[PDB]
Amino acid sequence: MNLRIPWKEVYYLGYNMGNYIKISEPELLFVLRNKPQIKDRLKLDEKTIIKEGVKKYKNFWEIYYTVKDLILRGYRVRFDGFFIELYEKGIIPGTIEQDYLVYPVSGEIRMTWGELLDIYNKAIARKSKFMLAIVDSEGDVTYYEFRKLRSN
Amino acid sequence: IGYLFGNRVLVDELPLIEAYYLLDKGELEVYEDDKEEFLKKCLTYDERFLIRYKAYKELRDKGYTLGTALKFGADFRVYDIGVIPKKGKRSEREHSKWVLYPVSKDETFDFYEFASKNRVAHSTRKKMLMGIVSDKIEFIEVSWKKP
Repeated sequence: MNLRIPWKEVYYLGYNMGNYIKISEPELLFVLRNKPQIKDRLKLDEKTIIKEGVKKYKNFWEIYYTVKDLILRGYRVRFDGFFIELYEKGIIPGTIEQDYLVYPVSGEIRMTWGELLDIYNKAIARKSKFMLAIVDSEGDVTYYEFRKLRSN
Repeated sequence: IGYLFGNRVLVDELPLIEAYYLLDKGELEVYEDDKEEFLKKCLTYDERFLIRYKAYKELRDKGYTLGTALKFGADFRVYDIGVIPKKGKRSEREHSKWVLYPVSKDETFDFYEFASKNRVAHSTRKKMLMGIVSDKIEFIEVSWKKP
């Protein structure tokens, strides 16, 4: 979605396009829930954004919960459509490279090991560190960093 | 120099995976009464033998030393290159340094399984080591960030 609002007022989520902010539904859910003033200001509905979000991403609640966990821990993040870009404490997204690319999943998701490696290789091709985020049914998150083993 | 008896090979007893390594390397001959013969027997006992062996052979060739990690529910524990299983009163980190799960590239898993594998690694103060096997073998070290 495209919101004509100062970037700082949406927790620096999404992308600053200059004249507006391009922000995803799971990121917007967080700002609507924690800055309710935005609802009337920008005329957006919580339930509507969930509806659009769950048909766009599969995956939606896990992005939401991971975005929420990381902002509430004092980090700055943005969803790039596949990964959550995670930036170190203090800095604003896009200023430098992100510290991590994080992929959010639920426990029930069934995957091939080769498919997990593909996802990890996708972050490596972006020349970035990778972190898996597993989000439980209460919306709590646990994080796992991946490295290739080689001395050599 | 070896004798096959059930799921052990007696030499001077060895698990089938360690006996296969030496037969494949050339410093061991086996015999039932008196190789595709021994492999067929190994796979009769363990369906994941080839998966486990490919990972095992890879690391042991590269200078790593492996021991069982069954008491924790993992396939292998893995000491880094330049080793030295024994050390003194320890204490180069004690069963040290990776818990290894040999796994097929086409095998499926859910993230309950993934979280479980990391939790047991964490419980031993080690580093979960995932070794995907196919034509090639890739080793992925997973660390529990906090976050």
